[PDB]
Amino acid sequence: RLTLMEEVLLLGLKDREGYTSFWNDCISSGLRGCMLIELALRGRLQLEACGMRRKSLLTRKVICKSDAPTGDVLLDEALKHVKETQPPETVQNWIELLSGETWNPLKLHYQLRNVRERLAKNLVEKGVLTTEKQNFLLFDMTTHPLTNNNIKQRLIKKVQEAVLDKWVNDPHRMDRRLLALIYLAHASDVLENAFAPLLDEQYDLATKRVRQLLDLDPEVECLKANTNEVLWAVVAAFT
Repeated sequence: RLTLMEEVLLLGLKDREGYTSFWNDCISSGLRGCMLIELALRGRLQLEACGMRRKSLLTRKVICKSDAPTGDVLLDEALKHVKETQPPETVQNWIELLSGETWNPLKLHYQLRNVRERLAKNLVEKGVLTTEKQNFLLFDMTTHPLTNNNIKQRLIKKVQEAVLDKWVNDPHRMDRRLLALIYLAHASDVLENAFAPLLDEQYDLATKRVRQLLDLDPEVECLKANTNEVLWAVVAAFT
């Protein structure tokens, strides 16, 4: 069982050793989106609903509806902040707060540090990576190669299939965890990795279908009964 952070991250891992995979500003923002979506789906957060009469997803405030620990150390750091911080803040503000995109001393202690290490630790715990302490000729570093090749391949197929053979014209008919996964992977720019192994024709098709999913309107779409509003807020924030 993988968190959306872990699935985004894995999508961005190209070889085994990961020496041609790179961190950057899209994905570290990407991952903070993933965390709010994770917290939402688990009934930890909701959007305020009191004046929505006039307000957008982008302007509505995030409410901690439960502070129950989840057993993911980052999910818990993030939730613990969304519990003390008050008054409440909007989705974009959280994504910023949590990635340290402030110059205000008061907001600094909100930023989540060592995201890469902690995720990689998580994946070692789950048996997806290992540890190779290494002594290179020019520096020491400790790496985490991919050992569990099946789960990676399963993940890639999962994403591939959702916009190909399993595709259905209707988005809410499809598992939310997977829809949010597509949006974030794109926002984090690792999605394109799921598609490069594809044949030309599938490649275009998938792409058409994704772009179509990007053309949806979260304001329209967060109205279907039984969806997560925070999810579409997070989609709004990265569109």
